[PDB]
Amino acid sequence: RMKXIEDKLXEIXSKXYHXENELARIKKLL
Amino acid sequence: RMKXIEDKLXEIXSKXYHXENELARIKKLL
Amino acid sequence: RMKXIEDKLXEIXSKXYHXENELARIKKLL
Amino acid sequence: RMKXIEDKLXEIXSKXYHXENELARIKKLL
Amino acid sequence: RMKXIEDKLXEIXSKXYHXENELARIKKLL
Amino acid sequence: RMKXIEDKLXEIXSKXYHXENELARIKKLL
Amino acid sequence: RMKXIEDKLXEIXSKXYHXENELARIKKLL
Amino acid sequence: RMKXIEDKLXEIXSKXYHXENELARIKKLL
Repeated sequence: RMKXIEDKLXEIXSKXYHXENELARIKKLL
Repeated sequence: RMKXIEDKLXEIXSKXYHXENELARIKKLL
Repeated sequence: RMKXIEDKLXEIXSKXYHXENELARIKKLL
Repeated sequence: RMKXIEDKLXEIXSKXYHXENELARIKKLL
Repeated sequence: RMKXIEDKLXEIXSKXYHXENELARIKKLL
Repeated sequence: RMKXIEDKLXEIXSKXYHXENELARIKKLL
Repeated sequence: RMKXIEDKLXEIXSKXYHXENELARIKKLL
Repeated sequence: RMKXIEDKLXEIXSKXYHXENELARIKKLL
């Protein structure tokens, strides 16, 4: 319950890595 | 409570799909 | 506790609106 | 448990700052 | 950025008028 | 944006034909 | 990217001076 | 996108050589 939430919020804090690095793909095209 | 949180964190893990695919719209313009 | 989490996950599901509309700012420059 | 979730949802509401300001990097290149 | 590029490409499409008319100067010396 | 830039760069690569052929006007007056 | 494009569009707006002055070469041979 | 724009701006900076040398054709007819 709480732990398998905290280990989703694991996944989001990966998505907010791939936000950053796949923005930084775009910024470094521009 | 916990379940209807986990099935929001469903929605975010959709938003972090549409992050990716609607970045990949931009990258593939550039 | 749970409710004042669910009404943050309110805020994120606003941030994932302003993700979309402030991407769609960029796409519609390009 | 709940508090150390709420202080992750701290981190996301930082990532959704750096979403905004590192989009606004791109928009202000364009 | 993009708008103040496309409005240089304004200036070039003036240079490619003044190309033309200041050749049409020479052609009408000849 | 990008497409309606690249399709100006269409127009310039016409101006750089009409550069050429309306010089080849002068060269064949001479 | 965009800056090192706009500073090519620098070079072209030099070529469209040296267009002009090296025509004004010919016009003043004629 | 950006790369296949900058490598048109390649082609124009060839047209602005062949501007030059095929004027330097005329100047050396005169």
